Amino acid sequence: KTFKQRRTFEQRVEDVRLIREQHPTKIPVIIERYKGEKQLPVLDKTKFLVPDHVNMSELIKIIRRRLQLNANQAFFLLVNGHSMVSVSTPISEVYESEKDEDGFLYMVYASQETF
Ligand SMILES: COc1ccccc1-c1nnco1
Ligand SMILES: [Cl-]
Repeated sequence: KTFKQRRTFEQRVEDVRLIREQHPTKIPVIIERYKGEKQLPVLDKTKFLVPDHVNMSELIKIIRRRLQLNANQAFFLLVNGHSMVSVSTPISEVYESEKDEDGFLYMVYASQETF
């Protein structure tokens, strides 16, 4: 079902190196619904190219716009398995510290703060 399940470590590594070559200013982001989630819909896609200058605050707004949420629907975004320490961090900085060994930045969303 999940991205790591669908693609070999070889295939994920090679995709990230191609994005470097073809989208050199973009951060390669996997965004997945929490396997538990009941309230929020699933995204139309899995793999996002995020401009490397937006901070996490702007990425949360983007994703809430992609899910077409409304103001008082709750939405929580884990990065590399854990809560975000701060939303003001530029995604270029977040990438360099939170990226997986395959080169993707992994994110999971829920309506619950308890995942
Ligand atoms: C195979 O090399 C690449 C081609 C494209 C982008 C990155 C790399 C790379 N970086 N570290 C190892 O490979
Ligand atoms: Cl680019």
